[PDB]
Parts: sequence; structure tokens; C-alpha cells
Amino acid sequence: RFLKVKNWETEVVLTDTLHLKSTLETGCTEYICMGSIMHPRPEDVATKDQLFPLAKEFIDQYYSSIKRFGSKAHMERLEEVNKEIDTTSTYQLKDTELIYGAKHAWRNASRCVGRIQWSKLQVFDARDCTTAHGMFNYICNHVKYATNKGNLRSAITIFPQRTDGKHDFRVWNSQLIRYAGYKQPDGSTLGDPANVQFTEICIQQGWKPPRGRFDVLPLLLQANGNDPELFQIPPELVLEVPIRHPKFEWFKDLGLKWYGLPAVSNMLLEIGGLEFSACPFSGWYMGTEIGVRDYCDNSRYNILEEVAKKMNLDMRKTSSLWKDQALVEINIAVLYSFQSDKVTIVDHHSATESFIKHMENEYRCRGGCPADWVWIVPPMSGSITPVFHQEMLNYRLTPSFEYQPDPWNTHVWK
Amino acid sequence: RFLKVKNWETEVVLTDTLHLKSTLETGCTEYICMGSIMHPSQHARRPEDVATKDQLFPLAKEFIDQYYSSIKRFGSKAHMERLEEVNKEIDTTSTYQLKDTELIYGAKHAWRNASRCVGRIQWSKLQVFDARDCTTAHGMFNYICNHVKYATNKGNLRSAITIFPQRTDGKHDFRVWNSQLIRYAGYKQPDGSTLGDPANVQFTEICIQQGWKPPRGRFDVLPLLLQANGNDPELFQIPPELVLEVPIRHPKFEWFKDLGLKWYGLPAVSNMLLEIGGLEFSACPFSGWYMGTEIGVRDYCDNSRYNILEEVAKKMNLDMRKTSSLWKDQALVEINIAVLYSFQSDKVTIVDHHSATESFIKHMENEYRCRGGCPADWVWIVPPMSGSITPVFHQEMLNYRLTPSFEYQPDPWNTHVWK
Ligand code: HEM
Ligand code: HEM
Ligand SMILES: Cc1cc(N)nc(COc2cc(CCN3CCCCC3)cc(F)c2F)c1
Ligand SMILES: Cc1cc(N)nc(COc2cc(CCN3CCCCC3)cc(F)c2F)c1
Ligand SMILES: C[C@H](O)[C@H](O)[C@H]1CNc2nc(N)[nH]c(=O)c2N1
Ligand SMILES: C[C@H](O)[C@H](O)[C@H]1CNc2nc(N)[nH]c(=O)c2N1
Ligand SMILES: [Zn+2]
Repeated sequence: RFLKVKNWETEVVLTDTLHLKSTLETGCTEYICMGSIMHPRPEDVATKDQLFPLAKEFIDQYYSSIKRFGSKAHMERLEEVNKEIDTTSTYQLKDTELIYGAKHAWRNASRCVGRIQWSKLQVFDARDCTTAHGMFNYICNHVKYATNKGNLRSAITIFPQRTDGKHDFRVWNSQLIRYAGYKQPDGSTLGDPANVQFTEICIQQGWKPPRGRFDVLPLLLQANGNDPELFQIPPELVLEVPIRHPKFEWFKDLGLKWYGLPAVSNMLLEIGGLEFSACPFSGWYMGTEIGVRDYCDNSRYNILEEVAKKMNLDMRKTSSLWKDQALVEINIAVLYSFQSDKVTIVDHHSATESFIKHMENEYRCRGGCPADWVWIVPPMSGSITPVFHQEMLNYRLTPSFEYQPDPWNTHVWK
Repeated sequence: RFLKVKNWETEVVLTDTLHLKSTLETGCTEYICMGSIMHPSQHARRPEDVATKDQLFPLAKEFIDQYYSSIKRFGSKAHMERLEEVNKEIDTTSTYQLKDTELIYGAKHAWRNASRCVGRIQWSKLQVFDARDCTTAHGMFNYICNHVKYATNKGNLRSAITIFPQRTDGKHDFRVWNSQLIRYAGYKQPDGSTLGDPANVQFTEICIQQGWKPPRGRFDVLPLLLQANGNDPELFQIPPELVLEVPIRHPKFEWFKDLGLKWYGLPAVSNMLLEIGGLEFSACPFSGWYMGTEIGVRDYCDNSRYNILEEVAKKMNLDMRKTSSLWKDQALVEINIAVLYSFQSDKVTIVDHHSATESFIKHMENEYRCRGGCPADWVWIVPPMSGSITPVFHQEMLNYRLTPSFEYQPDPWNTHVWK
């Protein structure tokens, strides 16, 4: 009936009652914890009888949020949803419900350290969209609004929900802005090695690649289950930041840059049992996402050895900590570069601090805050951020952002 | 059914069947995960005090069965007699006694099963000091000193455990009251601040309240507070020649040595409970050698520990106005370089987090290859700095609770009735 979490740095103890409202699996069992597993069918669309309680729980939740639970408006809405689920095997969210649902899917996203901002989310209703060109128009507008000349604003564009599973809208891109990766005959990789497969798909589909190190990939948009189509985002809408270092003159000669807008486009938004297979959302970067993961993962841009060399570090023994030392300067560079170009960014320290403040506030007013310590802790300097010392309960509330199969793994080509 | 773990850096998938042998709850359910909770579960294997026969024997049968299975017996004459020997023993003493071999097996396998330990690749290479004949705090001291001396081994550290007599009724517990054998005092200053190690302030007070004369410095090795057969604990001063200490200097910053910092060489956990076939060894100090990040990240930089980042940052001439300068991160690296360089130049065994995590991946491979799995706690295995540039960050881990094991136990001062 109650669970406690303790910060071992401050001794503060919070009491989680919200986890009683979770209803879906974590992957853990009573005797094995799967807390570090990253991911614990198209005929799988909810039956009528499956949708009824899921819609009821979400509509109940929504009217409780606006302090209208039990109200005549609550009861009629509840009756109105059941009518559509009966007549049409599905139902349609009102705009208020869509906005509440999208905001609460972010709020419920246990892996996201940025949720102190959840209620500040621009929701673009794109459920009238019917074609890939239309999705392109919507996404360009998303990108322009969110980028806001460097003063980033978080935003989500919601395309039509799933119907039979055979007419899904999908952004085939995993993020809206990503650099291409190209494998060379000699086995080396040009660009972002994470996107080699997606770059091949685009190339095959008709895209003519510049074959450079920072080619923004084209959108690959699927509307209504049709074949996906290519669109080049207009380059004046892709805000980019050249990476220089405040102290090392040579750093700019690495020729590094990154894009300013992090925009996840491969995830599924589930509101009231409705599934929105195409719902790109964006915010602004934490420095480590670029500085530690994008640049320093061995499977990614892999510049640690490049950087440590320019730093004249001893790289024969790990215990010199050359990797660690070089990782810090890259992450300084990334933050300095964004900040100098007045492009919104947040360092892992400010971000984790904000999240602790946000978590404590969510325990006060909501009864808890599901959190994935494996994801919340930044990928460098973990214990010197306050979330490291923070105990966290992980559970799945709905509305939620979910993962879904890659479109090419399931699409049936026309 | 049969669970898979993947390593996202290498795409290696391992298949875990060992988890089927798990005994105790993790704290998790299908609906809530507790993987970041430090003490998620109070599920023990036996009740409060001295157990009935139906409580202790099935645990004993299980461990004996496991140990005789381990050595290609099971059902052999020795195994069946051992079952009867243990049964009669519980019948007549409400407990039983481990053979020396079963004791060594159990201590090694508790370390092998320690889901939070990144250093388990050495698990089978553990020196077990049977001290089950001990009877007094003076005895406990003798044993602990021999442990420290053997384990320290003039810098070439060696893994050891020293196993004092098991719990009987709960009144006559043996306990090392120190959480680790070698820790620095912590002193509550008049002006609100803290000198020394702030984590140890309370234990330091117990020691002073027990008659210890504090030198009142920043690196005052604490005395031992040893409790034998439930009696009042007794202070003992570890002879300093036995406490190997490394002065921290830096290979480039010559000003670093002037920070006046040192650490001890021997990490030696002395407050855990070793659990084997229902038997509880409330005093089982175990030691190995440090991962550098334990001293330089956690012991030195945690806000409620030595907290030397501002000092080292200031000396480095760092923008400390905002977080985005990453001044903490820069100092943190230099500090851990200093720790590693000092231990290596004094030829005191130490491992860096790159080497240690690389080894643990190798250990995982081995364990899945021959044991069908390896329980690991990602939250504890991933080092506290530079997580993602180490192999374990990218390695899915299954956590489950295997016996024999080390367990946490209450701090004896919360429980002990003085006399
Ligand atoms: C506004 C600033 C934001 C910041 C600084 C931020 C920060 C982060 C970071 C660092 C991660 C881990 C990313 C990774 O390691 O791949 C993450 C994950 C995530 N964020 Fe946020 N985020 C922000 C906004 C948002 C928004 C606007 C949404 C949705 C409306 C959102 C939903 C999520 C989700 C669902 C995840 C988990 C992804 C997964 O499960 O794989 N975030 N965030
Ligand atoms: C030989 C070198 C060893 C290394 C490098 C090593 C490394 C580590 C580290 C870094 C931790 C986490 C430390 C912390 O943040 O508190 C840990 C935990 C642990 N280790 Fe090992 N260890 C070693 C030896 C041993 C031995 C010999 C044993 C038992 C005989 C052992 C049993 C454990 C246990 C039970 C934990 C969990 C502690 C807790 O829950 O608080 N380790 N180890
Ligand atoms: C809204 C939002 C804000 C933020 N600050 N961050 C995110 C997550 O953003 C990205 C994450 C990645 C890598 C995704 N990662 C790959 C390995 C497997 C796990 C997922 C690439 C990108 F382009 C991203 F924008 C989302
Ligand atoms: C055998 C062994 C080897 C090794 N390499 N490391 C360890 C861990 O030993 C220590 C651990 C701590 C901190 C314990 N921690 C405090 C915060 C709350 C959680 C528990 C302090 C020390 F002095 C230690 F020696 C043990
Ligand atoms: C909240 C969290 O469980 C706590 O701070 C943990 C995190 N991981 C850890 N990992 C190790 N190795 N040692 C620790 O003390 C901790 N502390
Ligand atoms: C296996 C492990 O869960 C995996 O490497 C996780 C660890 N934590 C992470 N945390 C974040 N923020 N992003 C990630 O991609 C990962 N990867
Ligand atoms: Zn779990």
C-alpha cells in the first residue's frame, strides 16, 4: 500500500503510492530483476472488448485530472466513447484528451530525465493527415516551431492512430534529424555508424547521398500503410552547431558539428488503448547525449582516440584514464559550442538536479514518479550527479511512449 | 522460461538458465522494479531466532546437495551420511557445523553469487581463514590482524575472508562493529562542519564513547570494535605497520601531493552476513583490492564524504561559476588519475574501472558458458564515472539471488543490549 525510496546522499525519504495505479508489466518477476534489459505483431490491434476498459481508465483519469470525475460531462463522454467502440471498433480522442494524453505520456516516461518540463509541451494535432506529403508539411512545421531560432521549445506532432495495423502512419526515421552513415569497401565508416542501415534504405529508395560526414538524412514517411516516401528537410530548418572548445584552439579542426534538435520519431504513443504509431516529439539536448554517446561510443563517431591524440595523452595504458580525460573535454566543447551559438542545451548536472526537484515535487502532488535509474543516471560522472544517490521505483503508467518494431522489419511493399 | 541478455556494443546474446535456481525475492514484481533500491527485500531464508528443525534442515539439505553435486557426487555414501550427520546434529543442537571443505566452497560461492561485485573474476581464488574456534574479542583481533597482514602481503594484495563462529540464538553473535576493517575517523566539528570521513562520524563517536583517544585528524585509522559471543565490544588498535597506506600524488600536478591526501590499501568489508545452508556467519570480514574509482570517485568526491572537488578544482584553475564548465568532471578525472598513479608507483595492487569492467564482461562470458548464467546488478557494476565508456554500461544483466550469499545485517549498535 506504500513504498519508500531514499536518497542516500541527503537521507530524504519519499513515499510512493502512485505505483498502485500501474497495470502493465515491467519485465521483472518476483525472483529475477530485468532492470537493465533495454527491451523486455500487426494483427495485434485491440479487440472491442479490450478497448472498453482501457478507454474507460483513461477517460476516468482525464476527468479526475480536471476535477470533473463523476460529472455529467464525464458520464456522457464515457457513454460516447463506448458508442464509437461499439459502432466502429475504435474511438476518437477530443483535442483536450489528446493534449492531456501526450503530456502524460511524457510525464510517465520513466527513462526521461527532462520531465520537469512535461506540462510545457506544444501538441500539434495531425490526425487529419492522409499522405506522406502531408506528414512532411506537418514535420517541417514541427521542426521550425521547435527549433525557434535556437530557443528550443518541446513539441509533439500526432498522426492518425492505428486502425487495423495495415494502415499505420510511421516516420521511418528513428529521429527527425540524424546524420547519414556510409560503410566503405575497406570497412571504415563515413559519418554516423549508427545510421548505416537507414542510410542504405534511403539510398535504395532514391536518395542521392552527398557521401560526407554530416549529411542530414531525408525523412522517410509512411502514411496510411502505403510505401514510405522521401523528402529532404529544407536545410534552412536544420539548425546545426559547429563544435569548438573554449581552451583548445585545435578542436574546431576536428570539423565536428551536431544538430540542435533532438526529435524522437520511432516510438508509439498509447493513449486510452489507442496507438499512435507516428508521433515525433522533440525537446533540447543534454550535453552528454552528444558529447558522451554520439561522439565517444565505439559504435558511433568514436573520436576519443582522435581527441586524446590531439591532447598528447598516454594511450598505452587505460589507467592513465586518457579516455576519461578526453571525454570530459569533448563534453565541455559540446556545451560551450551550443551555449555560444545561443542554442538551448542542458548539462548533465543541471539536468539531474532539475530531475530530483521534479521527482520530489511529483511525489508531493501525484504520489510518485516512475524512474529508470539505469537511464536517468547520465553516462559520465554518474555518482557526482544527485540522481545517482536517488532510489527510484520503476513502473509503467499509461499513457506511455512505447517502442515498436522497425517499419522495414514489418512493412509489406506495394 | 530461459532468459537472454544482450550486449549492445557487441551484439553478443547470452542465455541464462541459472536464474531458475534462484531462491529469494529480489523485491521486484511484474508491475514494479526495485533495481535501484539498495535493500529491496527482507526475504530471508530462516525465521527470527533459533529455527525449528523443519526450518533449518531443508536449507541444510539444499546446501549439502549443492556441494555434493558440485564435486560429482550426490547420492554417494559421503553425501547420504552427511545428510544424516546434519540431521542428527540439528536434532541435538538445533544447528549444525560445516566441514572445512563445505565452508571453503560456501565462502567462495557467496562471492561468486555477489550480484553487486565487479571483481568476481577471482572468485575461486579466495583464501579462507577458518576462525570458528574463536571465543573472545582478543581472539577476534588476533585473527583479523593475521587476515590484514596476509591480505596486505606487502602491497601484492590477496583476497581473503576470515570466518568467525556462526550465529546460534542471536544473543551470542560475533560481530566486527567496524563496517570495514580499515576506515578513517570522522569528527563533528564545533562549527557544524566535519573533519575526516563524514560517513564514519557516528562510529567514531561510539569508539570515543568507548574510551578511544581520538588523534582528531583527517586520516585517523579507526580502532577495531570486536564483539565475541554476544559480549560487549572491545576496542583494539590495529598496529599501524599492518595498515598499508598510499600517499596520493599526481603524475603532472606536482601541487597535488600538497593536498595532504592518502588512502589505505586494503578494502575489507566487515559488516556483512555470510549465509550457507541456513547457517549465519555474522562476522566474516572479507577483503580484496580496490577499484580506483571507489577511492577517487566515491570516497573523495561524494558530497557527504571527503568532498575535495572544489579544492582540486580551485587548484586546477577551473571555471566554478556554472555547472556547464564541467569543472567537477575535470577534477574528478585528475583525482582518479592521482589515485591510480599513487597505488601503482607504490606497487600496491589496484585496478582501474576500464580493466575491472573488461574483466567482468570476460567473467560473465565464462559464467554463462559453464554455469548457465551470472547474476549481476547493473546499478552497482557500472562504475560511478565514465559509465558509457566502459563495456558493462552496454551489457544487459539479469539480477537474481543465489545461495550461498553475503547479506546485509543490522548495525550491531541498533540491536545490542549492553551489560
Ligand atoms: C525538453 C528537454 C528534454 C531533455 C533534456 C531530455 C533528456 C532525455 C535524455 C538524456 C534521455 C535519454 C536519451 C537516450 O539516452 O537515448 C531521454 C529519454 C526520453 N525522453 Fe526525454 N528529454 C527531453 C524531452 C522529452 C520530451 C519533450 C518527450 C516527449 C514528449 C520525452 C520523452 C522521452 C522518452 C520517452 C525517453 C525514453 C526513450 C526510450 O525509452 O528509449 N523527452 N530524455
Ligand atoms: C579482489 C578484488 C575485488 C574488487 C576489485 C571488487 C570490486 C567491488 C566493487 C567496486 C564493489 C562495489 C563497491 C561499492 O561501491 O561499495 C564490490 C562489491 C561487493 N563485493 Fe567485490 N571486489 C573485490 C573482492 C571481493 C571479495 C574478495 C569479496 C567476498 C569475499 C567481494 C564481495 C563483494 C560484495 C558482497 C559486494 C557487495 C557489497 C555491498 O552490497 O555493499 N568482493 N566489489
Ligand atoms: C525528446 C528527447 C529529448 C532528448 N534530449 N533526447 C531524446 C532521446 O534522443 C535521441 C537519442 C538518440 C539515440 C537513441 N538511442 C540509441 C541507442 C539505443 C537507445 C536509443 C539519437 C537522437 F538523435 C536523439 F535525439 C529525446
Ligand atoms: C572486498 C571488497 C573489495 C573492493 N574493491 N571493494 C569493496 C567495497 O568496500 C568498501 C565499501 C565502502 C562503502 C560502502 N558503501 C557506503 C555507501 C552505502 C553503500 C555501502 C567503503 C569502504 F571503505 C570499503 F572498503 C569490497
Ligand atoms: C540509489 C542507488 O542505488 C545508490 O546510490 C547506489 C547506486 N549504485 C551504486 N553502485 C556501487 N557500486 N556502490 C554504491 O554505493 C552504489 N550506490
Ligand atoms: C544494457 C543497458 O541497459 C544499456 O546499455 C543502457 C544503459 N543505460 C542507458 N541510458 C541511456 N540514457 N541511454 C541508453 O541508451 C542506455 N543504455
Ligand atoms: Zn527489477
